[PDB]
Amino acid sequence: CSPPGETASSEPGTTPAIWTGSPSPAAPSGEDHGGGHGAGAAGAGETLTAELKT
Amino acid sequence: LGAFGAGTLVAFIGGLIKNPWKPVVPTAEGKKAVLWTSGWTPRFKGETIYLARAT
Ligand SMILES: CCCCCCCCCCCCCCCC(=O)O[C@H](COC(=O)CCCCCCC[C@@H](C)CCCCCCCCC)COP(=O)(O)O[C@H]1[C@H](O)[C@H](O)[C@H](O)[C@@H](O)[C@@H]1O
Repeated sequence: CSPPGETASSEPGTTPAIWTGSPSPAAPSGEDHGGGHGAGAAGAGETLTAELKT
Repeated sequence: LGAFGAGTLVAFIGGLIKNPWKPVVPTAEGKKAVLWTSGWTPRFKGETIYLARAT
């Protein structure tokens, strides 16, 4: 016998969308954090960059 | 003799007998049996599983 599910001539398909993974709720109990600092404000952390343009 | 043989054989073989369908492997849809799940089964919804080449 042939397996019940085979063959699909119609519905050509579509290009898979760009994957957008989600942060792990199971593996991480919370949200992973980067730079550590006192940050006596709403929160900036130990990482702050900037690009000075012309 | 029949009861003792039954008990002894069952106690001998029950150590070996294991349920193939005990949900053990974690998955986004809760723990599932081993046969259903492989390394490609997302442990949590939306997990990224790269097709890593094995150098
Ligand atoms: C005449 C005897 C009448 C009794 C029939 C016995 C068969 C019915 C079993 C009833 C118990 C099932 C419900 C509770 C139990 C349950 O859910 O367990 C299951 C597995 O059932 C077990 O326990 C062990 C099964 C017993 C072996 C029976 C051997 C064959 C018999 C029928 C032939 C000898 C009798 C004499 C006739 C021949 C005469 C000679 C001429 C699955 O295990 P699992 O959930 O994965 O956990 C694992 C743990 O079991 C596992 O021991 C442990 O070692 C782990 O590895 C673990 O992972």
